[PDB]
Amino acid sequence: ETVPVKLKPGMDGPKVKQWPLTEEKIKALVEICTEMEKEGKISKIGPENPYNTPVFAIKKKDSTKWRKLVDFRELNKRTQDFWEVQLGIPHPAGLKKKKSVTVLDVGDAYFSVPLDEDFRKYTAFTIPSINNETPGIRYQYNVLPQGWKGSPAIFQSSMTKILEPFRKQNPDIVIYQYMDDLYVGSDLEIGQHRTKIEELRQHLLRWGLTGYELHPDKWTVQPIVLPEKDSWTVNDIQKLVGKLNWASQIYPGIKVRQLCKLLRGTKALTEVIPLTEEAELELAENREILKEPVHGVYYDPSKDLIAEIQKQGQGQWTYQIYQEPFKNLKTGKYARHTNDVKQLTEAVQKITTESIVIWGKTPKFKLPIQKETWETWWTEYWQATWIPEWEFVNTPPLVKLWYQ
Amino acid sequence: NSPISPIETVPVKLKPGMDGPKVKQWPLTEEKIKALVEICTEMEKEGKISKIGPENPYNTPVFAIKKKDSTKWRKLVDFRELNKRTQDFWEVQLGIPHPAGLKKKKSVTVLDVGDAYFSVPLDEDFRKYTAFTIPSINNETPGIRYQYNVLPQGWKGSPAIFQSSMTKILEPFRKQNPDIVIYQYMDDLYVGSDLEIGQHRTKIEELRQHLLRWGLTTPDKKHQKEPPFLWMGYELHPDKWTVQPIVLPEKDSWTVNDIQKLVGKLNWASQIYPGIKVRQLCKLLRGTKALTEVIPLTEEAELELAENREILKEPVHGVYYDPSKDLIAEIQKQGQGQWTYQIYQEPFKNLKTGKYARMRGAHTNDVKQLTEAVQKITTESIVIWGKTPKFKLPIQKETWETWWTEYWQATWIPEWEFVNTPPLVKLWYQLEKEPIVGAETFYVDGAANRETKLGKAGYVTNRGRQKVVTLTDTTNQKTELQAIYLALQDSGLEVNIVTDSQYALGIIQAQPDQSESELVNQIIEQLIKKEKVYLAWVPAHKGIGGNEQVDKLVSAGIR
Ligand SMILES: N#Cc1cc(Cl)cc(Oc2cc(Cl)cc(OCC(=O)Nc3ccc(S(N)(=O)=O)cc3Cl)c2)c1
Repeated sequence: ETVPVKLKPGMDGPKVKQWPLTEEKIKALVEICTEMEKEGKISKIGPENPYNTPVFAIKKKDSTKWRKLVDFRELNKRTQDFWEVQLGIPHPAGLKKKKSVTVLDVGDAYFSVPLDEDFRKYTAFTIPSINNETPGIRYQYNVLPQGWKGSPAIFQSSMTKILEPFRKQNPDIVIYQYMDDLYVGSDLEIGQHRTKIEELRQHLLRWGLTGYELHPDKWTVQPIVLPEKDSWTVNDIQKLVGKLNWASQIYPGIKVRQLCKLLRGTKALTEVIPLTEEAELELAENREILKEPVHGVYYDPSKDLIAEIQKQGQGQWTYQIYQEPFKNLKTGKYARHTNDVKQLTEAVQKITTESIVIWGKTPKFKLPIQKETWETWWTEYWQATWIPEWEFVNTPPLVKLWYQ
Repeated sequence: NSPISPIETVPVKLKPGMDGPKVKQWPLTEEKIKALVEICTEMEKEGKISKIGPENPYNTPVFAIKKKDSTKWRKLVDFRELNKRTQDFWEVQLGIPHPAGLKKKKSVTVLDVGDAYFSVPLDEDFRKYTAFTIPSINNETPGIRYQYNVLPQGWKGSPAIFQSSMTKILEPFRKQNPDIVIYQYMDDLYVGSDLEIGQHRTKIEELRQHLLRWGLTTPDKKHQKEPPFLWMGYELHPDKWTVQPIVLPEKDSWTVNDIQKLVGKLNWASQIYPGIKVRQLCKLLRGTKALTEVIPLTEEAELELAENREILKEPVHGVYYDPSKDLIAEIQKQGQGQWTYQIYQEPFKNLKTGKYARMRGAHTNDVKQLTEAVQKITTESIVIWGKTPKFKLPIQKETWETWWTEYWQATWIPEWEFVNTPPLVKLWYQLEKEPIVGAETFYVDGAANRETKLGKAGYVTNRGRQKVVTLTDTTNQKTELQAIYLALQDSGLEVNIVTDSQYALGIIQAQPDQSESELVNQIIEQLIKKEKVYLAWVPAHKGIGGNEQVDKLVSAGIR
């Protein structure tokens, strides 16, 4: 029997354009799809289905088989009510406290279960052709698709059974399902951990479904770092109150007057100045306030999460996740044949998966890059099975240094 | 007449919430009613339409117009209402083939399908909504009443369902001929293979046959067209291609209409003729009076059109595509944010060409544009060939490396090589990383009043110098830039500058070399002239050394 699915009212199905794909990715998808057609997973469809959802080919960390990856960003928004406030999957707060988290692809699970016939149409997708030789090859799903948030929503109750024996036997283990993946965290020694996971893949294995190691407790701050130095220059002070100036607004108590008074009248930037004792009382005060969590800022579950990212050059990238601008939930850096787009890709994935472990939802990314470039290039490096939402921005001049 | 394919049918539907059309038939003249009656009885004889009683409640207007010249009448059906009630269909095609993406084939033949829509059936429970009525003389007699069985012209689903139906039919013939290319465009098929006339003409026959088993008729040899196929604006010879004759009007006085047409034509000429330029011409269009209004040619515009004329003397053609070789794309800076490109496979034998202009933003420099163009071309290559080209660009690997590295925005170009084809792409000034010992620090500020729209711009330096200019229709933004300009005019070869405007900081920090703003351009010449310039930012309204001082200076009277 099929759990019938409803669209969020008045609004209706996704009609997203399909991106041009290169010949190799097209072939790989033709292959993949011919095969899942033979297995009854998808079916050719007719003109009379006006829906569409983009499709791409990716790789995934070590592998030489292409994977199919369908972008259901649209669809997921149009079904937010079904998968989120109707079949919601509760995020366990404990997950972030474990010493190790392993991520397992559980996506092959969904192909067991058939999809409510009156919903299949919303899953339409198209394999394009080159130079428009031929019409795309259109298809839709007969089963729960990878990448649609409804799939684990529905599959939830079978997943509970698969794991019941294993949960019973390791009650200090946290397993959380987000989209196509399982998150498993334990406080065990690294050997016993890799062992428990080995053991958990047999339970999975007995039911069809057939890796990735995170360390969340060892995720620590990115403190807005001010310099330590002998011989402070006019400029350095300017920079200093600059950075400091902006640290207040989010950091409660940051003060500058002492520091500020240092520079008075109209003097050369290179002029060296002596740092009066009262000034150092701020540096210090500031320094300590500056290493700590914010105070005032709490995850509100009803609000969207934002992430902004800045290029710091020589292969490093800073970022901040927040809900109200400035009210920082988390800040971080990411560091690295590796170009900008490749790097920006790695970071987006890494922030997204942290964000998944911590809040059980993914951020909308502000991306310091031209749409078109990003859109043409992102899949060469993408490996995740989900896709976060993103927009394109023009990193402010100063935001860069202040998080430097 | 025109067989109606055995194939299965496409279950059409109407929009949720909506029933079929019920629109009143306007009273027609006798000749019109007659003509319609001849037409409708003929179509009915051929299976195209069918009689129904007045029990069916739906109706769609019919008309009949005669003809400019000949004496045959046409039936017209106003499908506006049914169209607005029919479900949406899938976007038929998304992109048309480009000649330069056409694989070079030994032989190709064109097969247009005769009476396309009429050769394919219509979902049975949908015929009913296609009801129309030939009326009688005046009112009296109930009209004659019909409904479609095939795909009606002018109905929303016809292009889609036809295309779908032709896909289904082609499938199995593709299967047992994987090495034969069949382009589907609308109601044409274009077929090419790498075989000697012999088994070509045969294979095509075998196709024609396969189609007919399926109710679709196509011309025989003798009726199929001969190359050069004039298709979709293009000319398609067996070993090259080109755009059809472009001929540029010689007139005393150009109307806006005359210029729009020209730009269209030159634009269309650009995909194979290199060097084509269009900016002097487009500028004329900005602001424009009537369509029938004469715009005098600018001197710079006369200069553009003339250069274009010399390109178009003597035709240029382009070649076809060989998938076993790479694509090379070469780009050249033509000038005023104008860029020109060529794709080829074998050196100087071009597949196509183009230009790029599109001002991305308000201020930019050549490295940014150069890379915008690479983006644009990369994308165009995926669409056409299914792969990106190897680039050859008039920018040194070092210029490029400096810029990508030090710039805040993420950047990437595919595979590229330098090529020494002036003008070379270069950055025209760098700012310092550190303040210039023994150079004068100017502190700059600007302020404007939100009502009067008046403003003051000035500076005070660390050598006692000072200045304040007044400005009459400004904004804060303009005053802040003005301030920085001032500071550059009176500053001599090495200045340190400090501002509280993130705005100007941003602009200048991106090494603009062109701008929409005269002021930003003035700033650019200064900066280029300078030897060392360092620029720095402080927050405002936190009494800071020089800043507190200019702030009050430029405030006086403004705020
Ligand atoms: N879109 C489109 C479109 C539109 C129309 Cl009207 C026709 C069309 O046919 C094609 C199809 C293909 Cl697979 C390649 C191609 O051009 C390159 C080529 O090799 N041509 C070519 C080769 C031999 C001859 S002969 N000796 O048979 O006359 C004629 C020609 Cl054109 C042209 C494509």
